Amino acid sequence: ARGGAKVVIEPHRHAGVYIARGKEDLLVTKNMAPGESVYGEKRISVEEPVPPTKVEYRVWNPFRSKLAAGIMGGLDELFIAPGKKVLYLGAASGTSVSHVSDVVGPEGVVYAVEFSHRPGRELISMAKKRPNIIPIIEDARHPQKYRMLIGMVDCVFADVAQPDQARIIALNSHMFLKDQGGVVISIKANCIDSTVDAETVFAREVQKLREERIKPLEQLTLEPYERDHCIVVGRYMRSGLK
Amino acid sequence: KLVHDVQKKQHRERSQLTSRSRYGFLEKHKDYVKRAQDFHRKQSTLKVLREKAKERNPDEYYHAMHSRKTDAKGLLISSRHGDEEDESLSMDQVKLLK
Amino acid sequence: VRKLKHHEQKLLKKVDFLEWKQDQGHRDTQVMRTYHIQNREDYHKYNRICGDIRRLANKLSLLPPTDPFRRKHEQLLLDKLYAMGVLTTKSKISDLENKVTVSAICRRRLPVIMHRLKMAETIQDAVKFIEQGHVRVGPNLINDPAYLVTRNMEDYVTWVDNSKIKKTLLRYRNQIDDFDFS
Amino acid sequence: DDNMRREVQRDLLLIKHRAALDPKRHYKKQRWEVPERFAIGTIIESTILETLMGDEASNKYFKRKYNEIQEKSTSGRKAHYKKMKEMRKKR
Amino acid sequence: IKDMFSSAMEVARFEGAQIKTVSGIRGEIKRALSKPEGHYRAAFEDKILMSDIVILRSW
Amino acid sequence: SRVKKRKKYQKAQKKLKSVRAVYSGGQSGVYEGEKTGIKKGLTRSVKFKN
Amino acid sequence: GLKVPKAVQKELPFKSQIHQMKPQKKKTYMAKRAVVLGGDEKKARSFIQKVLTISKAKDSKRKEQKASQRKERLKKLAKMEEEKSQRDKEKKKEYFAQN
Amino acid sequence: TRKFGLVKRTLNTKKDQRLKKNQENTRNIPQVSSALFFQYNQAIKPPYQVLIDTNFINFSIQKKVDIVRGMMDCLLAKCNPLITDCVMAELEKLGPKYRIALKLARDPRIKRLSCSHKGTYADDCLVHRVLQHKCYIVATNDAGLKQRIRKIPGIPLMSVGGHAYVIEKLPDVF
Ligand SMILES: [Zn+2]
Repeated sequence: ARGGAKVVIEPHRHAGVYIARGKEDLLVTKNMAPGESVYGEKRISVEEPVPPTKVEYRVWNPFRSKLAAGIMGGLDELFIAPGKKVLYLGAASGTSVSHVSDVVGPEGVVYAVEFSHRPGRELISMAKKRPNIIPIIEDARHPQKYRMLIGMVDCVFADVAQPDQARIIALNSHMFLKDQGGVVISIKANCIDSTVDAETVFAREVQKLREERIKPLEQLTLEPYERDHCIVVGRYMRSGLK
Repeated sequence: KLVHDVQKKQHRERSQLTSRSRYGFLEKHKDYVKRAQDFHRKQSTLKVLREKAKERNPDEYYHAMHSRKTDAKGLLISSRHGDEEDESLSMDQVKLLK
Repeated sequence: VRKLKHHEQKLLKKVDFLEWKQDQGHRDTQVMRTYHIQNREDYHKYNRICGDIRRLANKLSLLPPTDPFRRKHEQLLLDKLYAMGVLTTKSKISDLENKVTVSAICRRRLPVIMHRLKMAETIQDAVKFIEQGHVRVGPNLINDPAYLVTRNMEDYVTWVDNSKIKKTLLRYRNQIDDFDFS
Repeated sequence: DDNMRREVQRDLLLIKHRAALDPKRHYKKQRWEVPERFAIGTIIESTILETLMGDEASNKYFKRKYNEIQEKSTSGRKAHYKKMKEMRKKR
Repeated sequence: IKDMFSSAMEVARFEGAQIKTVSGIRGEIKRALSKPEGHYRAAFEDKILMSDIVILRSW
Repeated sequence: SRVKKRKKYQKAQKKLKSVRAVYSGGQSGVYEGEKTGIKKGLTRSVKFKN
Repeated sequence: GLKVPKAVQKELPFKSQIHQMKPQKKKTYMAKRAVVLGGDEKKARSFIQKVLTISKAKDSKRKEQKASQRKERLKKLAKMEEEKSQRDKEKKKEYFAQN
Repeated sequence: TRKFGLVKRTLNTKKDQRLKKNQENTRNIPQVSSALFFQYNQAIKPPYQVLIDTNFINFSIQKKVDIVRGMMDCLLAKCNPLITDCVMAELEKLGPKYRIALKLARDPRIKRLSCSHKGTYADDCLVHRVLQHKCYIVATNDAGLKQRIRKIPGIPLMSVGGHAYVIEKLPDVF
């Protein structure tokens, strides 16, 4: 865990994700724009053969990103992929969306969506080194406003902490999401309902998703990293939900 | 169940006569039972192995009777280097290796 | 043909080109492979005999049990069907209908016996040595692969003398003797 | 490739058996077969075999823990066989 | 087995006796060995060691 | 008895770290990843059966 | 180890002849040729043989630890099997006492 | 130079792919819930959300208790009882001589929550809504369902007996 030690990189079971099997293990995705770490996390470099070109790998901090623990807790099918489009919601900064850009690679795009201007201003300046990120600074509750800017995305990601979280995904899953392409909700128990319990909200937000024709495949809890969350990988059936 | 802690006390084991210390380590019962198992684990894999001598059927032909050879005493020889490729260096290989 | 669809399926619930009830599970092929027998009609040339055992077993079961004909007559027959060696044991009288199978009579074949006596390595390779002419029964060498061998005659199969395959065996034990011209 | 193998082969063999490198770590139980594709690299902000033996605390640990297994594997075998034949013969 | 019985006549008062050892194997003592005065042949059930100490129970 | 209640719960809180991976603290250090290691094939995730 | 008598070892069938490599005495050219890197590599070849000794024995002790608790667990398991055996006999009297 | 041991080429059955029967040719360990203790289930606090069988309704009528008013007597706290969509599909399927139960099932204080199944069978609709969350509190009186849930840790089962209802795996009985 220092700047000296040399680490073996190995491809994860999920595509586009890489494991840094050292004396301890690390979660790692290949930096599309080398030479810069976007929030100061410690990054790995290798060389690949003309002299060998430099390929830089960036660590994927679990405690920063709610997506990050679900990989490192173990999901069967993460619908984000190195070719697929992916819609992102609530990317305050490049804490996690710069990671999701690097795992979809230079082919696929990622649509960063967040309402606030000052975190959105930082999201602009990062989006001009990563060509995949096209950032949208409209509110996520009103998807008809940015309807011109996004077309047929393959998996949405949901990091909103607004308590109307099921309705803010249904209006983004019906209108933008390509059918049969998954939905990765990230439910936070405190920000939806503080009165009722942690587990009730998980049983309430799944049943709200099943009203919107999303059959949720699996549910992870991501407990050792973050306290009291869930990420629920859905699939947008729309047709044969049974 | 219904037994004191003194009734389950201990019974230690005694040692070799110190006059007889030349023939070291008196064997108790549980050191004989390691000896008579692994003699019967030798005869039972030897009486079997002698049973195959009685029934050799000396018309048997397996096709690997060309790579194996046999010493003149009668038991076969297998090479130290083992592989098919580490046999013996050719003169062109020695001319390079020197 | 096509891996026909679900609505194609229900109209064609019964059609199949490869597997028929007439064809009877392809049992005849399935045991032709396990014993490697040359011509196809060889199976049903045995399975006519192996059926004819059971038809004599059946009518000899329809005689009353305390009949000194019937008690004499199948024990007369199990003497022969054990000497020929198609059936493993002589004790059971109902081996004669249950254990008399073609795969029982098709493993007193010569190449199976050369694989049982560990002569050749596999069972195809024994057919390869019979057809080339390396094996013999007593005086005369045998050349049909499909030679039935009596359990009594099962003693006498050897490699044919001065052969190039009985010469190689004796070189492995370093025990050739060319006064025999082995 | 089959070049640069030795500083790589020592490194991967020190990761397949990484449970033994420090008696306080105790990783998860996994097998770690050598993968088909990999790329050894360093951490930007001395290979791990060269890194580890430069330590003194680990290098004093293995010399103790190797002599302490090899005090056990020797114990019955043939030095103990010759000593028992020695004391019968000596007097 | 040596130095359990003093004379070759003393063994003959005791032959057929169910001798046992420390190791737990049984046996019997059969004939008084002659040419030394004390010893005797005894058939056990398995190969006795040299390191082993035979004991004959008595009352 | 108030010690055996204490030394049971303090003993039965070690087991809770071994059955599941209970939350602890947060991340107060500097380091990012995991010490014990990653597995590729675990998938410790409750799958919604039909 | 067991040492087969050679008169048994000679008339064995070909499938089972025991492979016993004789030791080599006349020094091979290759064993007079090959280079052994000394000095720094010796400190990094002693060490790998010193790590793999530890990880083989740490496995074969913990693997023995399971089969020690395997033996204890099946004794506890068969005791639960015996109670479900005898009490299942008692129900099928108290059932058929009605019948 | 023709090969030896030639045989008529014929159809493999154990190996060929054109046959119908031969056409056919990541572990998963579900985490025990972050709510759950050893058996205590430290998350469930009032109000509760309770699933209901067909059988719990039928023996509720014979024992003269309200659902909502009668559950609060056993449970002592507020509860929101909710019949799933599979269970209502059973109550209709029971037919004419159970229709007074079907009236009492559709009551606007009795909630309904849908499910995504291909079936009517609610005995296994219900356990599957229980393993995946463990916030619910099953109200059954089926014999086989009780045995199906008493093996599940930390799920308060609830049955009807005599006068009022009874709970089993609640630690907070009173
Ligand atoms: Zn249902």
